[PDB]
Amino acid sequence: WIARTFYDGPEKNYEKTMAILQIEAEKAELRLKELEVRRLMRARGDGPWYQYPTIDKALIDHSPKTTPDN
Amino acid sequence: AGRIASFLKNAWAKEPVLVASFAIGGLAIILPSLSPYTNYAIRINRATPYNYPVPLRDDGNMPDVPSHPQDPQGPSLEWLKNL
Ligand SMILES: CCCCCCCCCCCCCCCCC[C@@H](O)O[C@H](CO[C@H](O)CCCCCCCCCCCCCCC)COP(=O)(O)OCC[N+](C)(C)C
Ligand SMILES: CCCCCCCC/C=C\CCCCCCCC(=O)O[C@H](COC(=O)CCCCCCC/C=C/CCCCCCCC)COP(=O)(O)OCCN
Repeated sequence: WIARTFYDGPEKNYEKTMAILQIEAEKAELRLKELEVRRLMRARGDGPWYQYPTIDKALIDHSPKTTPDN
Repeated sequence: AGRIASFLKNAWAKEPVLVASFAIGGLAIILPSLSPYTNYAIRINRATPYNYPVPLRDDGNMPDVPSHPQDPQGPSLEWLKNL
């Protein structure tokens, strides 16, 4: 009676643990990958992250400058 | 109207320097926006060549660009001369 009215079968907890473990393992591997990706992007700078500004080239004036040699 | 006239008459007495200064400053602010010779001054400033006019390479598709200064095509300064 107690088992019927207060508790559930082993399958529920078993498969819930399976799902929880799967989620947590994915989160762990995601964290490790994210750290490695950050290291690579900060080292090389070829990614979208850690992009530091440079001078905009639309500011350059391309016109004769009173002197042939610029 | 009447109060403004009274104020201006009371200030024109015993404070003529301030009245004159405010009138002159107000005129200096307002009048330039209405004068028709301001654009003439801008055009005169544009017509003053400080730099060498660098010629453009002819490519067979430049009819409005002169080949010689004596040519009719190109900007003129007859408006400047008549001024
Ligand atoms: C001899 C026979 C009796 C044996 C003794 C049994 C006495 C049991 C008392 C102790 C109970 C321990 C806790 C049990 C309940 C745990 C919480 C919850 O799980 O129980 C819910 C039920 O709890 C009850 O609704 C409430 C219990 C409250 C007991 C209070 C007792 C004392 C009250 C005294 C009041 C006196 C009147 C006021 C006087 C001033 C149903 O659970 P549920 O989420 O479905 O579980 C999922 C699995 N299912 C679907 C298969 C069930
Ligand atoms: C939009 C134009 C603005 C730019 C022009 C102004 C440039 C320079 C002028 C401003 C300088 C600073 C002015 C500071 C004002 C202080 C005046 C003041 O406090 O003096 C009062 C008195 O002066 C006044 O009444 C205050 C101003 C009075 C009005 C002055 C002219 C206001 C405008 C009049 C003309 C406006 C436009 C033209 C209208 C006329 C028709 C064309 C007290 O005098 P005290 O020496 O301390 O003691 C005397 C008593 N024992």
